Amino acid sequence: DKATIPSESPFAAAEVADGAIVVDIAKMKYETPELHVKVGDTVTWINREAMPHNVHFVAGVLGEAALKGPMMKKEQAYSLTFTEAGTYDYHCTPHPFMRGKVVVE
Ligand SMILES: [Cu+2]
Repeated sequence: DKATIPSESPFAAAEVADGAIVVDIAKMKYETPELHVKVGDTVTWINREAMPHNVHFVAGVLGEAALKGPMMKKEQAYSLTFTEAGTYDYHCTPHPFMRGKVVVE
């Protein structure tokens, strides 16, 4: 698989690690819709609004199966550690017009 999941459950925004590469979600948008990180980096999305959101990668892009992350409520977070270079598109399952990508280099 090209990503590791540190926590299968969402966790509190206060529990996000110190060296965290944060993407905020607010106003029905991923605030950094094109993020560039390097191999081995953990990206953490934090939902800043009351409407629940997640990140969903379809099958074949991070692994054989789709990775449909858990719904994050307000001030909850979810992390993915990327282990292989490439461009990984994602969207929000209930809100497919919300789209972003992680370019791992
Ligand atoms: Cu959403």
